[PDB]
Amino acid sequence: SDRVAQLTIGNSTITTQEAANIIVGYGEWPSYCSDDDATAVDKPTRPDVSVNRFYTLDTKLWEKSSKGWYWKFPDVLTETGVFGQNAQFHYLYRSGFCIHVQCNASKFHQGALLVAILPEYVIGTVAGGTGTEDSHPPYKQTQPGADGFELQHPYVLDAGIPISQLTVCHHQRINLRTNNCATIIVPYMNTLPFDSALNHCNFGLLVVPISPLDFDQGATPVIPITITLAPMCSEFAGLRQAVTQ
Amino acid sequence: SDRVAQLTIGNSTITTQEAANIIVGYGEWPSYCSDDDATAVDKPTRPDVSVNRFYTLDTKLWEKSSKGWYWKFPDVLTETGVFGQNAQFHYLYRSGFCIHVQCNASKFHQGALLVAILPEYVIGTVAGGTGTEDSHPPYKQTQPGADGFELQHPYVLDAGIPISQLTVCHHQRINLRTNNCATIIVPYMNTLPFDSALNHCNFGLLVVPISPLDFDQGATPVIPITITLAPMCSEFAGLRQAVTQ
Amino acid sequence: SDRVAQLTIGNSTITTQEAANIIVGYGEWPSYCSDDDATAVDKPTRPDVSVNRFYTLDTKLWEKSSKGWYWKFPDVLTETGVFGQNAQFHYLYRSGFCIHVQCNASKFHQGALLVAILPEYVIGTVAGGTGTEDSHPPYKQTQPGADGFELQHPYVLDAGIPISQLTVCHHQRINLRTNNCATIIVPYMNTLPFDSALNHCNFGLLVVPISPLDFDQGATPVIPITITLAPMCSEFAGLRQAVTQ
Amino acid sequence: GDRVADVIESSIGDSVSRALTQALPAPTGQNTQVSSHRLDTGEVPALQAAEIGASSNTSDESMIETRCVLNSHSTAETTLDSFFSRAGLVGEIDLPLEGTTNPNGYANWDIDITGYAQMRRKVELFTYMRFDAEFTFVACTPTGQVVPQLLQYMFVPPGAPKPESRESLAWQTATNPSVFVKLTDPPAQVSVPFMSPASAYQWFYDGYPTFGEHKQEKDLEYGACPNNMMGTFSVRTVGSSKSKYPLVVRIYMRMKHVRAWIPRPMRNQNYLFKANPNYAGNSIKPTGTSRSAITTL
Amino acid sequence: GDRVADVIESSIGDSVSRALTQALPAPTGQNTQVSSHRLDTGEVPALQAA
Ligand SMILES: CCCCCCCCCCCCC/C=C/[C@H](O)[C@H](N)CO
Repeated sequence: SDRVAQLTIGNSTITTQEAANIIVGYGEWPSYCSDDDATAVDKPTRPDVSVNRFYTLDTKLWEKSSKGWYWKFPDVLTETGVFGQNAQFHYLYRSGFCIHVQCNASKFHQGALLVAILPEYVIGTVAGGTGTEDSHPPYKQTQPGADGFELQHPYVLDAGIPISQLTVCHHQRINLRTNNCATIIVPYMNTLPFDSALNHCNFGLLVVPISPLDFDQGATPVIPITITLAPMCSEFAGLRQAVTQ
Repeated sequence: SDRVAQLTIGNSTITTQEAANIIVGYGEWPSYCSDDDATAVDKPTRPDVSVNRFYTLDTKLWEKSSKGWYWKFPDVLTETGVFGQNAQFHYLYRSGFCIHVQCNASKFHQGALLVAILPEYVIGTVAGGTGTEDSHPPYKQTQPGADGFELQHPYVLDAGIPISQLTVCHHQRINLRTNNCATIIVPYMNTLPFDSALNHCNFGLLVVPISPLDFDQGATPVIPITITLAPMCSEFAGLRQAVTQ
Repeated sequence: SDRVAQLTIGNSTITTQEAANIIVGYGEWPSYCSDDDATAVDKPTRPDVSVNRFYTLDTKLWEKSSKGWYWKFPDVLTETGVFGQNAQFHYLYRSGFCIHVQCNASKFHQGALLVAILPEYVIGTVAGGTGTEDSHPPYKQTQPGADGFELQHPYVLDAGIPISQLTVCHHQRINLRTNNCATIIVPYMNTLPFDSALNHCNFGLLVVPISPLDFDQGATPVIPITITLAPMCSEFAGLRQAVTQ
Repeated sequence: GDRVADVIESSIGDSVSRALTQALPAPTGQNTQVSSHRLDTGEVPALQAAEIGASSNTSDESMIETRCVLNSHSTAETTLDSFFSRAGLVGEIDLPLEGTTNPNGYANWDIDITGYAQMRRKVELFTYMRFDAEFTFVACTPTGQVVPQLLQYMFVPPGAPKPESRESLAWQTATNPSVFVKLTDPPAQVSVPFMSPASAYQWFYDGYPTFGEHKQEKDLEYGACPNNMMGTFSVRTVGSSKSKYPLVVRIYMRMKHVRAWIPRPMRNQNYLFKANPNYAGNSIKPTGTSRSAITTL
Repeated sequence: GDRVADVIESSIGDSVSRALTQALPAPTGQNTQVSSHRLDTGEVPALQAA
């Protein structure tokens, strides 16, 4: 009644038998842009099923020596399917998301992952270590795509802010003795009603082990983490040639 | 509410804590012979509790190298209890059945059995292998009794018909990670309202491993399969001396 | 709905996820002394939350070679907290109890404990073995306190009465494959409405393994048994200096 | 008109935001109610599933025997007005005579309130904040001495010409707003509106403003939002000649009519730069104090 | 008189004994009733938790 879930959107369907629940972000479900909030006058295209569907990015391995990974939205879908063509062919973009993270393990495995949504996850750097260099992150760290990027210092989230207060955003846990899926539903969060998908990323998705993975020699040592995500209430406006960046 | 079942008929009672459900065959529960369908005029004897009760035949071992077993009904009860005396003392016979198959294993065991009811399971033979000999099965293969018989070629069910289409009859599965009992309720199926129990067998009961049993060295290697079955709505007519065959 | 329980009394709270149920002793919940049953005329003090609360005594280890343990009530709380000061400062005492026994083990552990309440558990002795000596138990065997005492001959309960008929009193079982807590609620049982807590013990609490503990080499071999108990509807009367015995 | 059934039975164009929660009034702290003992099964309020990502709904009425407490403690001082409507240093401008800082008698200050840690860590608790403000300029000598000098505080919005000198033509303030004050007067205090082309300022911007390739040259642009570049503050000594007093202008901003969205983790590391969440990676300090062991104090 | 709410809403002094059971008359042994066969799921009266 609460540990089982089927998520159907589009031509896609996820099953889970070992769920917790669904987190609906900031108590707002995704919606479409009202005529009061809108400023642009062009008619937006609303492709219902060709972009609002579950996309599967890649698979990270939870090892003992893991530190964490982050993915930036909507950068993860700007080279993938029909979404990443409407987003390149258009200038404006608006959508929510349903993120769904998968990690399966046995009943003889232990560990926990914090799966959180951090809006406007701006990436800082070590500043040379001494704090004198005003270094900056390259493009393959702020918009790393579907491959994601490995956190160097996950205590401060590579932004000088503590991981411990990160439950103030959306989150779930994947505790392997309780659940193997983490489902968060995110609305469109920005000061503007639409924005560019290639220049601006609305939020980040952190997957950090707070408790480390452990097992005894003989069990399956490959414990994959798979990110699977669906746009929701997508909208595109301002059509011109396809530019990638 | 659905994994637990108690089957009470007669002086007999089965418990199961790890069931699937009960299969009621061809959507017909067993019944008694109506006066329109009847042709014989003698009054039949209807012994309620002395023959309609659970009988336990024997125990087959599920090994790694198993192929399958079949049992023929009502031949399994023609030498057993009060049923197998009323059936020998009479000429005519009518009954349904509740079959119940038992296989227990741990949570560290894996395997599947197809437990199916095949009406008029006529037994063919290899025909010499070349197909030139018009060989025939002996009596200890077509009516093998409570001991059952081991399938030689379970792909064709020793009748030239594929195992894969056998789910078109009654069936359950015993998947050891889900269930340990398989309960099928069969009505009387024949072109006639009554028939001989010693000459004619109405259906067969196949127990075939589709997925093979596997376990690691240290677990209980003896995984028994036990057949347990109850007549239902039994009826006998035409009384004379007791003949066995 | 029945395997989960939270017991809240006072400033104390117990959780259990693997319970059986609660045993309410002799179908009587604890109560206060009525004016018809009362004979003493002094006003009794009824301290609600400072004595009616869960107290944790000690921890016995269930080994292979165990025989059993007993604890005597209210002797277990005559040196503990505010109860054991009101009981020393007063002469009269009346209370029920909620006993709660804890033993945790894995799913690869097996064993059973009988957890029973025996009123007026008078302690006999071996009488020299031959039965000629009219020996007597010392004070550190009839009132052993929170440490409890190890049964010498648990077949006869060190009183000449069989363990096998002990289910006629209150009891639960701790079967490690079913439950890890045993909750019994006992009313005040005596021929008198009040009595001394230091001289008279109303009942005993037996914890005996009927089935012995077993595990394979590698599992946690320390399986503790913890006694945790709460007075209920306590009442004290007749105030004078604090005497301990 | 719509004819096919998938279009009639469609949720496309549902602009109404479906909210799960509703804001109720909480002028006081919640009162405590009387509780007694509980000795049943099934109802177990102490046990939670924190994997859900929610917080515990357990109260003290269910964990202990409680009394009635009629609370009259007000939640009025935790509002965002009461927390942010408190003037703090956001800027400091030095106008010396000799040196390098501003040796000509004018000074331009690009408006950013992220140069002082005590007001910055208060705003970076949120990612979006919309407010009107009240700026206050406390002018004085290095020693704190009040002197007889006239100044001109010109607001230079974006696009308008910045003054290249004290004798400049931008100082005529025909359309830009300005304030003339003597240092002998009370500090100038003006109210400012919400002046963003967006619906709220944003202290964190996960993105670039410009299209194109993003090489190591134009990596400064990471994080820069032009919706927060509200322009320039300019100050001069009103005069054709050189002043005789050194000067300092200190700027204090007070927010009013505040709205905020999307709380964040609070900064635990020392800031280093303006509009840059960089940190010293070698000298990473833990968020709080430490111990010798976990069983002691 | 009682004023505070923890004292008004108190079960202190409840002298009445709360009994779960009730004694009913059994002058004879219980009669046996007619039973038939049962072939369903969920209802399993032979299985207990001792
Ligand atoms: C004599 C007139 C002077 C009036 C000057 C008032 C300037 C108005 C600006 C107020 C708004 C400040 C908002 C600043 C935002 C942050 O600094 C940016 N995100 C930069 O990081």
